[PDB]
Amino acid sequence: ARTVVLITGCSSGIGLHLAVRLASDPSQSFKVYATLRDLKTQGRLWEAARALACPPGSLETLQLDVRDSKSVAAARERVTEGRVDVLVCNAGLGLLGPLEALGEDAVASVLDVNVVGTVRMLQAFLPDMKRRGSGRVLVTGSVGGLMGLPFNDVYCASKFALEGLCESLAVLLLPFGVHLSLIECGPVHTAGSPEEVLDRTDIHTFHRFYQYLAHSKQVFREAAQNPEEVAEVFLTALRAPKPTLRYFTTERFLPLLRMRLDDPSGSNYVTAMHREVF
Amino acid sequence: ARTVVLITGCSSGIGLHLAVRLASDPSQSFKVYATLRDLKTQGRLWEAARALACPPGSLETLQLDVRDSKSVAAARERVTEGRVDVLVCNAGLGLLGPLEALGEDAVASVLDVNVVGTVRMLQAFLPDMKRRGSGRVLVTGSVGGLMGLPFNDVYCASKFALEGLCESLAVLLLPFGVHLSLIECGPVHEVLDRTDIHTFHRFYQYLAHSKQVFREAAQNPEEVAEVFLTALRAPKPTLRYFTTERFLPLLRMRLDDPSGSNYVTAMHREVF
Ligand SMILES: NC(=O)c1ccc[n+]([C@@H]2O[C@H](COP(=O)([O-])OP(=O)(O)OC[C@H]3O[C@@H](n4cnc5c(N)ncnc54)[C@H](OP(=O)(O)O)[C@@H]3O)[C@@H](O)[C@H]2O)c1
Ligand SMILES: NC(=O)c1ccc[n+]([C@@H]2O[C@H](COP(=O)([O-])OP(=O)(O)OC[C@H]3O[C@@H](n4cnc5c(N)ncnc54)[C@H](OP(=O)(O)O)[C@@H]3O)[C@@H](O)[C@H]2O)c1
Ligand SMILES: C[C@]12CC[C@H](O)C[C@@H]1CC[C@@H]1[C@@H]2CC[C@]2(C)[C@@H](O)CC[C@@H]12
Ligand SMILES: C[C@]12CC[C@H](O)C[C@@H]1CC[C@@H]1[C@@H]2CC[C@]2(C)[C@@H](O)CC[C@@H]12
Repeated sequence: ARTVVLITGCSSGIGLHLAVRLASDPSQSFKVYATLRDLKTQGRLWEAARALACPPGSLETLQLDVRDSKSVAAARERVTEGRVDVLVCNAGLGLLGPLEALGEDAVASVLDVNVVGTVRMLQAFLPDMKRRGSGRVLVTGSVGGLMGLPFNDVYCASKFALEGLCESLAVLLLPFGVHLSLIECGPVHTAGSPEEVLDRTDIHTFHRFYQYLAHSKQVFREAAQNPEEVAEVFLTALRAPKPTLRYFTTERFLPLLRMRLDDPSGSNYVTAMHREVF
Repeated sequence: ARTVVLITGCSSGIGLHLAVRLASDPSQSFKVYATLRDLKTQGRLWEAARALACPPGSLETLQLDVRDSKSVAAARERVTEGRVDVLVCNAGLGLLGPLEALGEDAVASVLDVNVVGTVRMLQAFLPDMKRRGSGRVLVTGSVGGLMGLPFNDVYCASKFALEGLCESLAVLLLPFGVHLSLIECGPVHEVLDRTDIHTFHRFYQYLAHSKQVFREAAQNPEEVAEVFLTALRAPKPTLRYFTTERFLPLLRMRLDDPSGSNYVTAMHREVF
């Protein structure tokens, strides 16, 4: 008799603020299963939720580790109500560095948590939404999944890959009744070391990582959003009668980006994004 | 003297054909190390390079598992000249089916061959190119890395993944004189027991659509190779080459709607 929601990576940041945002809706429509890597880290979730007056039964925490099929099947099992209406695939990592200085196991993890991670869930959860003929899936995007970023090559790869996977299903889902959707965030707040690092790369590349580092601090300062501003927008896409494939949490990158799309050779983008950075 | 090319997945298709367009151009300027997962698979390379009067030492073969970096290191040790000039990352895999029908070692395996493999090669060969301040890297792309495709959810995942990997590198290398490019190709010439029955229906509906698509639009590897050569003789190269014009209306449409839902509505009808 409620909207049943299930969110990955709810110990901090966007998962968190979406979990509490939704459990405390004054509609009291949402039954929210907030899942977490490691439940030992569930304190902040529940300090926030208490704080927010979430009526009880309105929020539950479950364990779930995206790297693991079992955990995913095991949280599936603990849904009580027997259905999901919203499923939000939110857990994710970054990776930052000169490609060359990047460890092949860090590259593996980023890929598992961010792409394959989102595969397992949709594997475990889409069947039944397809069956019912109902469901909204909401998918934490990144401006890094819309245009390439120097020193985030592997991170960008995992972002573009989910835009990839999601667009592909959204094509297919459209007459099933399932409505998959990407929420696209620039920097959000409540956000290795150089020793090692000159060692694994050349001095011009190292100099430019520094420029890179200095310019993305300025961008954080200027342009990071509260997680609350951001979870507001996941609400909207789930309120929507006809959901679109993408929501933007901001228009700020909306020009460096039409620049990408007004030129498919990509030479305008690569000049413009390089000036803007370096 | 000669431009040293090193090609991945030379046992057939694109790689095979480019290896032998290069070793055998009337210029005589290319020297081509054509790498293959295993050599047991080479007779056709060699037959094809024989079909073509490739001069000796215009073409050595190597083995290169792109999933294994030691073998990336092994094939690197074997450029005699001590420099690669052109690098082609071509070795690729498909994976078609209903997303839930998919094996976890297959998903993993498509991403480790297509994305991680390409990463291991750039990590092995771009250092030396940056230090010199020159080099071309050409990456074989797809139109499935440009837009999303029913029942190739996971395959487009890894092609989109090399787009953003190669775009990010592109921004860094601009001022090194090191030039990376993507040749975006359209087509080039159990299940039930995993998946429901209206999914399993229209994964026919979908294959009927590609069949008549390949037939109106397929391109041979010799036509593709010519984009590869067009891109590597360019003075001032772009990040993307399009082996064809068929798909750029769907793509301007995908572009013209950031929002996403036109493209999805175009593409759904198109195929269903
Ligand atoms: N932070 C920003 O500046 C920003 C900007 C744009 C977009 N975003 C996007 O939002 C998402 C999350 O970023 P956020 O920090 O704002 O929120 P978030 O909810 O904290 O998401 C990151 C989360 O991933 C989870 N996670 C890590 N490994 C996991 C695993 N193996 N299995 C399951 N979950 C795992 C972590 O907590 P658990 O213990 O819960 O699992 C963590 O909460 C990403 O997909 C990202 O694209 C963030
Ligand atoms: N076929 C089409 O219709 C088409 C259309 C558009 C774009 N393309 C693109 O072109 C590329 C190749 O397709 P193709 O069949 O036309 O040419 P291709 O040169 O045959 O590339 C596929 C190759 O990948 C190699 N490979 C597989 N696993 C590998 C591994 N572990 N390590 C190294 N290499 C491995 C295979 O031979 P090895 O033994 O040599 O390694 C095989 O030759 C892809 O990246 C794809 O996007 C093809
Ligand atoms: C990487 C960040 C932050 C984390 C979030 O995942 C994505 C955004 C994308 C926009 C980035 C910003 C960092 C700095 C960049 C590169 C600016 O120079 C222009 C675009 C900015
Ligand atoms: C997967 C393929 C083939 C291998 C090549 O490397 C990439 C292309 C992309 C174009 C595909 C084609 C298969 C059929 C598709 C999916 C049709 O639905 C419309 C466009 C076609």
